Amino acid sequence: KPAPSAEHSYAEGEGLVKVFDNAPAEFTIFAVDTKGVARTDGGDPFEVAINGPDGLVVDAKVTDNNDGTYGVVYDAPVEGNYNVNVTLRGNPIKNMPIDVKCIEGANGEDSSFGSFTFTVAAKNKKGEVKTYGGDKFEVSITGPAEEITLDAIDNQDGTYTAAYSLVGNGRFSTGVKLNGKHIEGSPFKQVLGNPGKKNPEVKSFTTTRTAN
Amino acid sequence: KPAPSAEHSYAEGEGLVKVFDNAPAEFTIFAVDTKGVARTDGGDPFEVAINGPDGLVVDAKVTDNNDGTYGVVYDAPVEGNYNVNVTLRGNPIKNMPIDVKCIEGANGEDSSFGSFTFTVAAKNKKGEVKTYGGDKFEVSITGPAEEITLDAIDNQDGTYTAAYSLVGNGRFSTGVKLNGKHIEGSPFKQVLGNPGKKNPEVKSFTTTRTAN
Repeated sequence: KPAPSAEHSYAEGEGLVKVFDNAPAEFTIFAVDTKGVARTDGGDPFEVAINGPDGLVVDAKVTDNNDGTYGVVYDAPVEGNYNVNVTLRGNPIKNMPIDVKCIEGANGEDSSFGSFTFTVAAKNKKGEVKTYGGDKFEVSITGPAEEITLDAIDNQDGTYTAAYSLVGNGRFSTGVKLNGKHIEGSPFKQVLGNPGKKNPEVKSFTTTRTAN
Repeated sequence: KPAPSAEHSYAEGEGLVKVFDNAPAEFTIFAVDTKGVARTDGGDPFEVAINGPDGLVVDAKVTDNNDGTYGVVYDAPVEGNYNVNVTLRGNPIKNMPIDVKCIEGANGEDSSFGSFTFTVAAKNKKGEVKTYGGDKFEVSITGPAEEITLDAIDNQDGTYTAAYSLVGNGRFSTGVKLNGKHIEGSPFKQVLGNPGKKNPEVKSFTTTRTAN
């Protein structure tokens, strides 16, 4: 007997906040009654009109859960603004319509690692931190690098920086020394991709760079 | 018969260029005869006087090599200027005396890695590098950290950076996700120090950060 109310019904979900062009946008419609109490079951007529960039008309998929909740899923394939309007028998429900921003999404699986850094803090012979550079700083990356770039940098404030890029699959080990001695924790080992996928023709070799 | 000459004799070595306060300064005196020809044997009376900071008088250890060359080794324990003067009979040899700069040297073994970063370029569904951010970027570092700090940073230019500090002998696994999916190569193993000397009391735990 409790009938749905446009004024009280409302929608919530990420699909109404921020959307990406490469993944489905989802949100939920919560049917509420004239009185102001959540609806107990389904069958209420809610429609969803979504208009995207350059007159795109998006077809939202609405699923009646039979709880008084309606799950909405829709694709937004073109970066831009998407006006979403959930109506109940033609009347916009609470906080509708709503403009929803869609941005180019990152396809996670297509990203890879490559660039890395680390900083090193030098201490003097008494155990006090240094306040200037001038030490022989050596960084030597051993591994099956297809491609490798490495810079050993004296920052001139008692700290040193290694900045490097790696392309390849395998086990890498980076020896870091100050005036001929390994720092605590060195060598720092890192696995890039999967060792088993290493090109057979590419063996492990050392690349050494030094400051001062 | 060939006799050594102050005017032609000369010295060369890192101990005359840059000295560290925690490593012996070494150089060689090249006794050259009166005609301009290297001395063939030893026994010439070379004297080394080295004056350091705040009136310090340093004791050089001169070693006759018996081939016209004399190895000099001295300690310069306080940073500052060290005036070195190699003489032969009261006369300074060629290019003497010479002021030499002593700087505080890093004790590599008492130094450490201060921080680490890695950067990932996000790619859209077209396979091109994104030119802005907004993706959910999650970074988790799991292992027996004695100390750890971490941040997952959206650089707002299509790339994302994990920035962290780590103290602890161990194997660490780092999971990096962009919009809920591991990037190629994630999770990946890193090793700092030697996992075998892990204190059994230090439990392996996860630290997670998320941008957007």
